[PDB]
Amino acid sequence: MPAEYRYKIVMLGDGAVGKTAMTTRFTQNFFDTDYKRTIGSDFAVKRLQLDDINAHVTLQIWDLVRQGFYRGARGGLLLYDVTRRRTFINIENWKEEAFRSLQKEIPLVVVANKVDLKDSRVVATEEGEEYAKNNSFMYVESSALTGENVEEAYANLCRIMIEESKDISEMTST
Amino acid sequence: MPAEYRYKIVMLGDGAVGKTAMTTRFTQNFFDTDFAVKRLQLDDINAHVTLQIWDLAGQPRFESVRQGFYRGARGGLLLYDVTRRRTFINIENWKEEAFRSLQKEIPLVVVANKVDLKDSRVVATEEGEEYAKNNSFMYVESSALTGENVEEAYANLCRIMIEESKDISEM
Ligand SMILES: Nc1nc2c(ncn2[C@@H]2O[C@H](COP(=O)(O)OP(=O)(O)O)[C@@H](O)[C@H]2O)c(=O)[nH]1
Ligand SMILES: Nc1nc2c(ncn2[C@@H]2O[C@H](COP(=O)(O)OP(=O)(O)O)[C@@H](O)[C@H]2O)c(=O)[nH]1
Ligand SMILES: [Mg+2]
Ligand SMILES: [Mg+2]
Repeated sequence: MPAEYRYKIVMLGDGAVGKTAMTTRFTQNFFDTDYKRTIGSDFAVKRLQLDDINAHVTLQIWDLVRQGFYRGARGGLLLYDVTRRRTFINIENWKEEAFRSLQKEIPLVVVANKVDLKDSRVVATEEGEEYAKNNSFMYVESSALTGENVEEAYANLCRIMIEESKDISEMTST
Repeated sequence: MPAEYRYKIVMLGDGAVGKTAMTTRFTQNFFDTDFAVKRLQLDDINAHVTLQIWDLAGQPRFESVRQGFYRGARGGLLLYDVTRRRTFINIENWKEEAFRSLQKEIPLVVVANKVDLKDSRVVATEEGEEYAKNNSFMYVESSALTGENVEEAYANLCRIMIEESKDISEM
């Protein structure tokens, strides 16, 4: 039987960067320009199997008060829109907000979203890689529209959170 | 006021992976087959750093909690020898000894050392990248012998520790 893990994660980033679209792509495996997100739902749920380690993860994916939004989160995706430089500048403010609300660091994966929009891209790959490296975060280029690397971003975060759970088990078992 | 930081870091990994050689290349700019202090500047952010670089003498066995060695550490380099698979298998055990001893996670940079030994290499780049990614660690391929990426490994660790210091100040 697989090992079982459960985590709440948060989607972070400025408005219109694709937080809802990425969550819909991951949980419902489609994209719709006219998707209507409803106010009557704090989070989506995904159950994910990781073959490499025979582990099953149940995720609650929260997407925008602030205190309740962050409370209990064990990880997050930190998104920007590669076509809008202001959304990239603001990822640091989102990281700081999350860490201040939780009073601890949690793992974040930096997600450069909308990479399918090649002709209007303004934030270069190397800029995002550098920001992530400076914070020891992983970096993923994604498109909710095409699906490119969307599952990969969430799976990467899941593996990090599992390794942290294991670390904590060892610390409590000395 | 100009930003000054001081960190204790640990060099981790099995015997003969190159912990001393990497530190000697970094602090003294040489390699010879026969704690340490470093001052460095991260000029991109105009940050001055003082490092105290600790490493274990000999080849000690793993301990549930290792007294003294880890106390006060804020980061480390986790080294293996790309020509010896056992040293790669053991990096997880060193990571856990540090975390058990500190009762917290600290940032580690995974360092695949001795990459100059191309014909004898047995641990592939992708294997190290995967291990690092699973823990949200950065990954560097280095050689104390040539000097390749030695400065970069320590500099990246310093920047991570600085960002964590700033996180703590914000929190
Ligand atoms: N081309 C493209 N459009 C996207 C992508 N992700 C989101 N969008 C569009 O960008 C707009 C904002 O997305 P939304 O999910 O509402 O962003 P949120 O405000 O961060 O939740 C919508 O028109 C989406 O259809 C993407 O990867 N590629
Ligand atoms: N070819 C090569 N040899 C190395 C390198 N780093 C260390 N060595 C050699 O490997 C042996 C062990 O290195 P040492 O610094 O004593 O490892 P430690 O036990 O981890 O401190 C010594 O003979 C070093 O000269 C490297 O990058 N390339
Ligand atoms: Mg939305
Ligand atoms: Mg030594």
